[PDB]
Formats: sequence, structure tokens, C-alpha cells
Amino acid sequence: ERVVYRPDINQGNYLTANDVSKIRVGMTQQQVAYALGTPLMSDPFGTNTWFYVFRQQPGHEGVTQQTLTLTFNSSGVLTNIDNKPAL
Amino acid sequence: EVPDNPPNEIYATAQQKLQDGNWRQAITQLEALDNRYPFGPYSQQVQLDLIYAYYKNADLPLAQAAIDRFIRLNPTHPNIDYVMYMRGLTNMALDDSALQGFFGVDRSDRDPQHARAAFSDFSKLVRGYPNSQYTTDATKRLVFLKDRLAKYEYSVAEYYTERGAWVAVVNRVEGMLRDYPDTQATRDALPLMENAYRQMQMNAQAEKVAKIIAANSS
Amino acid sequence: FVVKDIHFEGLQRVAVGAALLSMPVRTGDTVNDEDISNTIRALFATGNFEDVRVLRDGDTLLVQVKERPTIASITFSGNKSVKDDMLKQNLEASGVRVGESLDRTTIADIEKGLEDFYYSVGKYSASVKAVVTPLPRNRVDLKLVFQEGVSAEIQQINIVGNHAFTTDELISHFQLRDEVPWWNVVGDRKYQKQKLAGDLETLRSYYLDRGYARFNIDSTQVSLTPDKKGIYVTVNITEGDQYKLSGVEVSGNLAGHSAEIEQLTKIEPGELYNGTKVTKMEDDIKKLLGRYGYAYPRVQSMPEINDADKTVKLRVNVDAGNRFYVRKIRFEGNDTSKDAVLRREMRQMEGAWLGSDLVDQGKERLNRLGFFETVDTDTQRVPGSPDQVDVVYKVKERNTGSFNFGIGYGTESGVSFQAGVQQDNWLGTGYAVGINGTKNDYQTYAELSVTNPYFTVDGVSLGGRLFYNDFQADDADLSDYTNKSYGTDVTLGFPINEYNSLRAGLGYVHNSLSNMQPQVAMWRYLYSMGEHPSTSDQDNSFKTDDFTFNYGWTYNKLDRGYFPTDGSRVNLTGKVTIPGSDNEYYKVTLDTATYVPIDDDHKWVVLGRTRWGYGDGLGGKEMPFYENFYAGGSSTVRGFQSNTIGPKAVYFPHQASNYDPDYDYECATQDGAKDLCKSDDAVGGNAMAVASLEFITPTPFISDKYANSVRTSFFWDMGTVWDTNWDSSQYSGYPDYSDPSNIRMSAGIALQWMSPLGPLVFSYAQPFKKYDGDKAEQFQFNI
Amino acid sequence: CSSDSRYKRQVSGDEAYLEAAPLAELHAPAGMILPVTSGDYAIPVTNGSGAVGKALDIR
Amino acid sequence: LFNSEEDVVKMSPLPTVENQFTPTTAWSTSVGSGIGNFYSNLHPALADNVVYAADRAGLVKALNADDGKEIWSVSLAEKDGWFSKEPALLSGGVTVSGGHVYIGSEKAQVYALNTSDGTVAWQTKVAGEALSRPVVSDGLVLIHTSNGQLQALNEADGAVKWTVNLDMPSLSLRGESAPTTAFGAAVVGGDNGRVSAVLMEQGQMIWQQRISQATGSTEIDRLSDVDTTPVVVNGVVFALAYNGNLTALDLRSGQIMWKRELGSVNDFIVDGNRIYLVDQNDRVMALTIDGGVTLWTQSDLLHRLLTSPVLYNGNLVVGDSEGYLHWINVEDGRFVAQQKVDSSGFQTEPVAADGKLLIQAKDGTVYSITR
Repeated sequence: ERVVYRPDINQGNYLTANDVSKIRVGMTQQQVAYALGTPLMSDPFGTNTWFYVFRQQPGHEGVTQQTLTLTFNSSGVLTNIDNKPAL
Repeated sequence: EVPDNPPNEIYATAQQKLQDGNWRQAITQLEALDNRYPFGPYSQQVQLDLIYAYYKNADLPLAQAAIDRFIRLNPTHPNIDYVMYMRGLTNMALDDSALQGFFGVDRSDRDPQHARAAFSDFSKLVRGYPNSQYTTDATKRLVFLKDRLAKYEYSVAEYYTERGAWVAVVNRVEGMLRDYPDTQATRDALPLMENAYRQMQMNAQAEKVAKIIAANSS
Repeated sequence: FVVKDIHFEGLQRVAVGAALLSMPVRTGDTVNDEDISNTIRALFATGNFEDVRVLRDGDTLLVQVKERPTIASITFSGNKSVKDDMLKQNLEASGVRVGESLDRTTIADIEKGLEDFYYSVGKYSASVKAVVTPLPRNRVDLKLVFQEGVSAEIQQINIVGNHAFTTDELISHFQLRDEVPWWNVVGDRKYQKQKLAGDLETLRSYYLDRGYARFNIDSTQVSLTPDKKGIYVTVNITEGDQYKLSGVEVSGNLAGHSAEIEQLTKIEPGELYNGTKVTKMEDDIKKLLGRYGYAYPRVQSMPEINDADKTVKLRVNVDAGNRFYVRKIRFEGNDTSKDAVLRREMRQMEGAWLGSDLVDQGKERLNRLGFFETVDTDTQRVPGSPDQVDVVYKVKERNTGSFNFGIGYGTESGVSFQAGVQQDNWLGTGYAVGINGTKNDYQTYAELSVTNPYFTVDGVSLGGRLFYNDFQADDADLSDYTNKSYGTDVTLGFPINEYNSLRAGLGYVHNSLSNMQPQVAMWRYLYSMGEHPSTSDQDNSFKTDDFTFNYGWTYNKLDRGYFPTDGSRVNLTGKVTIPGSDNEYYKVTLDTATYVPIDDDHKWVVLGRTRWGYGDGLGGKEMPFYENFYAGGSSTVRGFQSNTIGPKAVYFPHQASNYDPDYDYECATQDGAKDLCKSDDAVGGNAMAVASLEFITPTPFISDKYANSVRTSFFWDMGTVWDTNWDSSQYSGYPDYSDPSNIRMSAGIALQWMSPLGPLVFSYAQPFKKYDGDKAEQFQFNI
Repeated sequence: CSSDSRYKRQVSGDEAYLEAAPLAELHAPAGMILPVTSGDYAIPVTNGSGAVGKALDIR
Repeated sequence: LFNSEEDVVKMSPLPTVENQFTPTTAWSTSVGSGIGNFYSNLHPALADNVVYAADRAGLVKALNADDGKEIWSVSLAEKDGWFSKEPALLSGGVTVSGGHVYIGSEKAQVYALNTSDGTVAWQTKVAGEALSRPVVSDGLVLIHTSNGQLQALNEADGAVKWTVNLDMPSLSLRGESAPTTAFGAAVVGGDNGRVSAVLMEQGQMIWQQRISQATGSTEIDRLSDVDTTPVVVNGVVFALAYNGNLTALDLRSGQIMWKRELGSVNDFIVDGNRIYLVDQNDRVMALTIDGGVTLWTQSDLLHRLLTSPVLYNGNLVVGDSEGYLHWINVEDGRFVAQQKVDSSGFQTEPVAADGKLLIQAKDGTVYSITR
């Protein structure tokens, strides 16, 4: 990859550090969703796992991502503020 | 239309041109019947005979008028289900039709505007009129149609795989997974959710989707 | 008495039971002549009975009814200017229409509604009577006379109390326009109270933004003068005073964007109060919050209009939604083209917050589709969370199938013809196909073109072109220059930005000339080729396998790709050769497409077409004589035939073209024109500056259902083409071209006709400046 | 192949909805159960006594 | 040339031009462009043997009578009209009492120009267009205006005695309701279709009685020459609505003792017991005071834009805004004389003064008609 710039890979929908600190492990989904709302990706398979996830690449200069998922229990009470970075 | 004639004069000159296949001269006299006699005793049948005239003149939304002008104005016949058939039968050909077929490119991944309506009417046939002979096409005309809804919706999961908006892959897929219980494009939506999760490093969440592939192998 | 049976006479639109239940004495009820008179009114209270005559056979009812329903016809008459259907709406307002229950009680509200409709037309002397005329078995005719007395025109909006604005210069920029003498016409001056309401709001937006917060329009007295035409509008207003927008108190829900939400509300404290800036600095914040994913960007200013210093202070109430907004996207109106081909026009992604601009940049990319007619969006906020938006980019595709042809003799002089047909990405494939070609008895041309416009999601247009030009210029033979120039020309498109989209490609131009005409520019470039062949005979060849490099780039900001009204397309394309090519040249060229609306109604729109080019040799060569520039004759300037802008080819003294035709194709030959002639065909120039100035113009007599697809375009077209090697050496006692002073001109009208086979442009011009060597074809009809 | 006084042509079309029989059903393992249907997707199958398509009753 | 370009209209011209006393103007001294296409009055007041007369150009003349020769000629200015410093374009006609030529403007003004030089001895602004001629009585320059306001201004120095809205019309149904003082009430009609008597002391509503409808969706005559101005012959109060529906109200309560709601009378005088009136058909007719008993009528006059039927030279003269004068048989309706002295004609009432019939037309404004 010798490209320094092309039209960039992009995304939004990823938790701010406010949104991480707005909530706690123990906080209910609704109580999490008070200023976080709902993600644009949750888990149909397992539990309430609220993936607020970023993706980006600035012209083949290393692809960026911010996978800030919220693993709740099935009661919707938060069990994990799972905030994965790029790669 | 014929002038202010007796209704059965207009009904006969409607009915012959149905049997002639002269559907315009049916509609010429199906509606000049209903011009001064829409309270004709056969105006329920005339509405069906209009759908018999319109759809066999390929006047599909005009059939879809007379399909609803059956069920709205004079629904008194057991061809409400035919009308529920012809509603979708209008709506199925109303959505995906083009001259691009002799060269070999797709219609089903396109937008399903009337096709979602044919998805409704042929469902409303097999739900609201499940007795009917018309359910027989209608059951079949849901099956491709949800896949026509799927291969439309799969195209966005296909495109957002290319975009690198990997949330947006799963946004179509998990929506499709929630939508379609049997369509192949949903089973082919299925790994793209896992694929996108792995780019978003939801690799464990991706393997939740991979075991669906272990179940949608079945 | 008890009715034994009822006689139901004359119904024909209503039933027996529609009569019978509206009989208060129904069959079997005790009947009275009181109940009979109860029956007469209540059957007439159907509204579907022209007359009711209830009688009895002792007690046995017998009800005799003529009825006014289903109307056989509705006639309009005396409507000299106003169309009859516009009047029919006021009949359909009054429930009177063909094949329907007439109510002859509703004869008047037809008319009174119509004269009050006529009041709102821009008349008031315009009257109407409706005529009820019964017809078979129920039917009626509803004839209407229309007494169109006179229209109404605004005369002078007498805006009294006007203390910062002269109303007269306001009317010149109002909507109610004036000054129609026999030396000035802007359009008619009909009485439009609706324009007048906008005129007082033009007056409001005249005042309010200067300082005039407490400007107020006090009263408004329309001159209801006994002419029903002369409308003056005695408006009382009060200037108030200049206020100063003197504070900004922007607050509310700002969602961590608080800094620029101040800055999107910047005033200076004391700025002479701009009411429009107050509203502006609201939406300044709104799109900003809409970029974060808040299309709940509720931003509400509040000028605390402080007359204690004649100022205002702008409180602003800002709401900044919740994040993560665009849940997903949809498309619609692409039942024929695959939605993901249209989704890769889009820039707003799912799994994102709302970029409101991201929604519209791809919609602007959808606006620059070209295989469309209109594009919309539908930004449905999905409820349940203010992170949830589905954006339905509802679009509308374009026509499919376009044809072209050519003529000049067929079917009796051999088989000589031209062809061409287009698919227009046929019904939305993702495969653009347009195919042409011609086989004559003087030449045979072959060319191909196919494009996969979205081979890659970056915007990669997989488009290839090849060509075999078996062109001989047969007099009966190579007696007029052959050019077997063949090969390929493939080009790819690459967007690096959303308006910036690059192009590049290669050219294999396997030229094979023979028996070249003794016009010097053939040899003059061949003298730069190192060839010095026969000035005096067309026996000479020219072969070059021109390995050329093509390039290009577009700026795409002209809105529609279908029928624009505004924007600018800046589209580059040029060529250059490489080492290894059998000729070392370049050619750079640039065209544009810019739509400038004259009025803001955008049916008066300037169209800018201008062509500039240059090319010469990269080293030791020229850009070819067959690569020189041209115009004229439906190219830029009309009123000519083709190749009337450029160096006009000057001949060497010639004898024989290997059969020079005897006083035909004469070229300073032995068969005429002898010894250094010059024909009036352009060999054209290595430089170019040619243009055309057309206009989107309204047609008030063409229905605008297709006059938005018909671009009636008046023009004055002009331009010059010169060679920087046509300097006055051999073309010295001949037309010399060395500069942009060789300008041709013509003016006329282009008439773009959007057929089902596409736009058809027919033109007519008069060459008002015609340079040297220009043919004249005023009547130019193109398909 | 060669025109013989008012020949005719050939066109193309589609009716594939008529022949479609319910496709390979999506499943899910335990702990991973996607909802299979969020609409009228799951075909409420009836095939009562008649043909498929325009061969069926016309009026 | 210009014939095939445009569209068509309709009207009704004058039949039976009569000359049984052959009429003529005695002088011709025209102010300028006279009444105009605003609902305007430019009624020439003849005092000092001088026709103080104005037009809708701001130009006020002093046409010294028996020749109409100019004693003075001024052009008046406005102050708020479209910006400021604009000609008067007078809506109110010329009133003259004392050294005061009172004319009311279409923009906002009501004047009083000194009757030797026409210098504005005072002007006092009214709210909007002065719908009435400045009716000058009892220290009050009483104007009913475009905003439905009975406005009383001081006739010596200029001072608003009051401004009281009575019947504001809808947009402005332009009704000269010109305030005539009767029984202590400045009786002043209603431009939306009413009539009022309003107390002349300070503008107190003695009564306002709705007579006919408003123009617009209750469609009555805008095309009438509106004389909502009550001609109060005794307290059976003869007056008009906006369409001109003649009504005979009580003077202290508005009790309509009879009416020609049936009529939509354009111009009317009540000549004692002879209500000589230009009807909606522009039929000149005579009615009683205790009823609209048609003492005579006239179909010789039929849809000309008529003036008021006034007795002069032995016959009931009525001009029009088509310039046709018409000397009516006062006893029954017949054209005795006809003088088409203008063609733009008189939207001012025929001033049967100076031994002439002084008029103001719109183009050939101030003549003086004789027979």
C-alpha cells in the first residue's frame, strides 16, 4: 500500500469517554441509555451487548476503530463497559 | 364508454369483450355500465371483470384500482381473495420489471416498493383468505419475495462490507437475520456480521455469528 | 291509514331503499298525509331528488320523483382567459360534477364560490351563472356562463408610515412588479395579494435586519376602488427605530459543543440589529448539531430588544439532541437499479451519527447521478431512541434508450449510411452502453464503448473504448487523404474527494494515412514529423502508431446530472505522448458546465459553455494537423456548417492525387484551383478559444411538464481557433492565425427536445461575425 | 435470419415468484438465537385448491 | 398593430344624448389629472368666487370663478406616504371655509390651504387615507378615513379633535362615509356595509347600524361609487352601506325606518321628499323620505359611472366618470340635456355653483357646465 490519501473509511456511533463514565457496571440498559441511547448494533445472539463501534482509515495510514460495546446482563443491568480500540 | 344505455346492454357489451379478449371494449362497457349503474347487480363481478379486463389488458394499477374498487365498493363475491391475489399480482410485476433481461442482469436486489406490497397481499391472501385457490400462488409468491426483500437488503450489507462501515454491515445482516427465517441471502448476510465484527475486533461476538453458520449449515 | 306499498318512481342513481328509508313512512308504517308531506321533504333531503311527489292510493303510497343526479355533462362558457377546469374545482368545491348527484340548491355556491375564486384570481369583475339542464332518466347538464368583466392589477402599494425605505425602490425589488410601457416589459402587474403579503414581508425583511426590531406594519388598506381593477394598498407601517443586536446569551442543551455554539451565534454587541442574522445564528447551530447526530438540534434565539439603548440582546435556546443518530439508511424509487449501486453514491453510513451533510453529500452525489430525474432523501428518525434514524434516499431514475443516425445518400449509391444507438445504463444496470458507427462507400468507421461505472466502491468507472477508422476519403480512391487510424482508448475514473474525481488513460492511435492532400498544414506538421513528402501530389503517406497518454479530472458541483438549474461542473481532459510513440506531442483541453440562475426562480438560468485547448509537440514535433482544434456549425457556434473556426487549409501547388478527380476535390491541382490555392475547410489550430452562451428560459405557452425537460435556449455563440504554427509564413497571403483574434459569431435559439430517445437539439442562427473560410448552415437540426 | 415480408421478434420477461418454494431455513445454536422472523417473512403457507399465477381464476 | 396582442372586457355606454337645453361648459380651467383610479374625491369648493380645486397630483388650484382663472396654484407634499416628500394625491376633496382649502390625501394627510395663496394654513394628518372629503364643521374637520376612523381635526390651526374608528372595512372597502353633523351626531356611515351616527361632540357612537354585507365572500358592490356618507334629511336618516344599499335610519338609534337594501344606490341626494338617486343600475330615480316610493325612475341612465343627480338649469344634472353629463327631467327621468364635456369624466359631484355647473373630471377636471 503506497497510498498516502484516498477517500477514507469512516463510521460514527461509538461511546464517548463521557458515555463510558456516564454508566457503570450495574447500571440498567435504560439507565445506560439515558444519555447514551441505544447503539446501532446490539447482540441478537447472546445478552444485551450494546456495540457502539467506530471504524476509520485515513488514506492507507493505519486503520482506526473504537469498539465501545456495553455487555449488560439479560436484566439489562450493565456487566461490562467493553471499549475495544483500533485493531 | 357507451352512452346512457340500459345496464345489461352495457353489461353484455362488457361481457362479450371479456370473452372476446377485447378488454378495453370490456372497460368501455364495464364502466359505462358503472357510469349510470354502478349499483348494477353484477358490479361486484364487473369490478372483478374489470380486473379480468384490466390485468388481462395488463392494466395492473387500474386492476389494482378495480381490485380495491372491488373490496371497497362492491366486495360481495368470494373473489376478495382473488382480489388479494390480484392485488399482489399487480404488485409483484409492478416492482421488478425491465428490458434488461435479454442481457442478463438482476431485478431482485433492487428496491422492493410494490414487491413489499405483493409481499403483503400474497401474505394477506395466505393469512386473511387462507382457504383460497389464490393462496397457492401466494405462498410461492412470498418465498422469492422475502428473498427479494433479502437480496435487496443483502446488497446494503454487501455494500457496507465494501465501505468499511462495519457496524453498517451487521446493521443490515442482523436486521435481515431478524427478518428472514429461510432466505439464502440472510444466510449469506450471516457471515458478513461475523466478518464485520472481526474488523471491529468483536471476534468473540463474531463467533456468536459463526455458530449460526454452524446452524445455518442446517 | 297504513301504507300497503310505496311506488318508487324515477330514482336511477339511488335505490328503492335509498328512497324507502328516507321515507319517514316506510312501507308497512302507518301513513298519514302528514307522513306524506313528511315523505316529500325527506326524500328531497336525500339531495339526490330533483323533485318529490309522494301521493297515496288510499294509503298505498305512490312517490313520484324526478331526480337531478348523475350529471351527464358540465359546460363552461365565457371563460376567455381562465381554464374551465379551474372553474370546475369550485364546482367540485360545491359538490357539482359529472356523473354525480347534482344539487340544484348548489347552483349558487358554484358561482359565488367562483366569483370569490375570481376575486382571488386577480380579478373581481368576473361573474358566473350555473345552468341546470336535465338529461336521460336522471342526468343533467351543468352549463356555466362566465362573465369575465375585468381583471385586477396592483397600482401602488401605498406603504405610508414608511420611515426607512422608499416604497418605489422596494416595488422594483418586490414581487408585485411594474413598469410595463411600450419601451419596458418586466412581466405583467396583476393584483396579487399573496405577493403583496410577501411584499410587506419584503418590507419587513427590508426593515428588521437594518436595526428595525420594533419595526411594525401598522395597518393595510387595499384600495377597493369602484373599478375592481385598480388596487392601491394603503399600508400603514411604523419604522420603530434602529436597534442594535447587542448581546448574545446562547445557552440550553449544547452537548459539549458549547464553544462553537457561541461562535455560531457571533454578533458584535452593538451591531445594528439584524433580525435575519438572529434566525441565521440559530440554524448555524442546528446543522452543527445535525453533524453530530442531532436532528433534534432545537436552537431558538431570543432578541431581548432593549429599547433603553435602542438595542437587542440575543438570548439563544439551543437543544443538542442525542448522539449516534443515523441508525440506518434506505433507498426507494430504485426498483429498476440496484440499491447498493446507489448506496455507494451515498456518504452517510449506517452505524454512525447523523452527518446531515453526509446524508446530503451522497444525495448531491445522487444529484449528480445522470441516470436519474430527481433524487430525494427521507431522514426518518426511528423512534425509541434519539440515536435512531433511517434515511430513505427515495430517488427517481432516468429514461432508457436513445438513438442517432446520419444521412447524405443511401440505398441507391452502394450502401452508404451512418448509425448509432444508446442504452443509457439500460433500466439501471451498472453498465453504460452507447454504440455508434458508419459504413459508407468513401470510408468505413468502427468504434466501441462499454462502461462499468462502479467497478469499485471508490467510484471506479471501468470504461473502455476502441476504434478502427478505415477512412480513405475516397474520391474514387486514395485521391484525398486516407487515414487508417485505429486502436483503443481506455479511461478510468477515480474520486479522491467527493467533487474531485480523477481520470487517466492510454491511447493506441495506429495512424495510417496515404495520398495526403497538398494542403500545407498536412506537410507543415509532417515537416515537424521529419517528413517532407510531395507538395504537388496526393501520393504521400503518414504512419504513426501514436502511443499517447490521456488524462482528465472533474469538479462536479453542477447539481443535476439530468437537467440542472444551478452549480458548476469543471471537467478537464487532455492528452500527451510517451517515448516510444511514433510522434512526440501533447494536447491539453478544458471545458466546463455552469448553471447560473438569472432570477432566483431558476427557470431563467445562464448556461456557460466555453472550450479552450492547446497542444504542440513535446519535442521536435507538433500536435498533428489532424489533431488541431476547431469549432463552428453546431459545435459551439451555429449559423455555420462544421469546421468554420480555425486555420483554413492552404494548399501547395498540386498536380495529381493519383487520379486527382478532373475538376473535383480540387487542391491547386492540375484539374483546377491551380498553384497554391486554399480551400475553406478548416485544418484548424493548435490552440482554441470558443464558446456558447445559452439560457434556460421559461416558455409560458409550452406546458412545463416537459419544458422543465425542454431547454429552450436562446444563444449568442462565438469563438476563435488559431494555430501557433499557422503563423504568416505560407498562410501569409492567406488567412493567418496566430492569436485569439480570429473570432466567429452567431446568435439564435437552441431548442432541446427531451424525447423518449433523449434530448433533441434543433438550432437556428445567423452568423453575425463570420471569419475567413466559414461555410454557412443557418438551419442546423441535430438529434 | 433474412427478412421475409413482415417477420416478428423476440422479447424477455420474468415470473420467478410463482415457482418459489420455502428456502433453506435459518437456525441458531443455543445461546445464539436470532429472531428468525420480524414480519410476514415466515410464509403463512396455504396452497388451496387452485393453480399458481394467472392460470388461476381470472375474474 | 396592438389589436391582436391583448384580451377583451365589457361595459355599458350612454344612449339618447339629449340637448333640449343645449349644454356646454362656461369655463375650462382644469386642475390636471383629476380624481384618478384611487377611490378619491376632488370636489371643487367655490369660495371667494374662486374654485379652489385639487387633483390627485397634489396640485391644488384656485380657479377664480366665471372663468376659472388661477388665483393661486400650489402642489402639496406628503410626509409618510411611500417614504416622504411626495405629492399629496388628494383623496379627500376640496373643502373651503375661511382661509382654509381643506383637502385630504390618499397617503395620510388632510390639509387647509389659505384661500388667497394656497399656502397650507394648516395640514393635519389622518390615519391612513382620508376616505372622506375633509368635512369641516363645528371646529372639527370631520373625516371618515381608510381605517374606518371618524377623525375630527381643528379647522383653524390643525389639531385632532378626535379620531374614532367606527366601521373599519375589511381590507379597505373604500367608503366615503363623510361625517355630516345631525342631532348632535356627526352622522357617518360604515365602509364595511354599515351606517353610523357618531356624536359630533367627541366621536361617541350614537349608533352604528349594519346595513349590507362586506365585499369578499358576502359579495356586494365594490364597483358602486360609495356614498356611505349619510345625507341626513330629517332623522329618518338616508344613507348607504358599502354597496350603497340605501337605508333610512333613526338619527339617535339607527332604526331603519325604510331601506333600499333592494337598491345598491351609488350617488344619492334627498331633494326634500325626492330622493334623487343614482341606483346600482345607475338609474336616476326619485324616492320618498318615509319610504323608497319610486316617485320616478330613469332608464336613460344605465351603467355610466355617474355623479350625483343635482338640479341645475331647470333639470336634474348628473355627470359621470365617462364625461357624459345628463340633465334629467326632475319630474320623470328623461334626458333633457346631455353634455359629454369630458370622457374621463367626473368622480366629483356636479357643483351647481357660480350660475354654472362646476365639476371636476379626471382629465379635463375643472369646467363649469351651462346650458
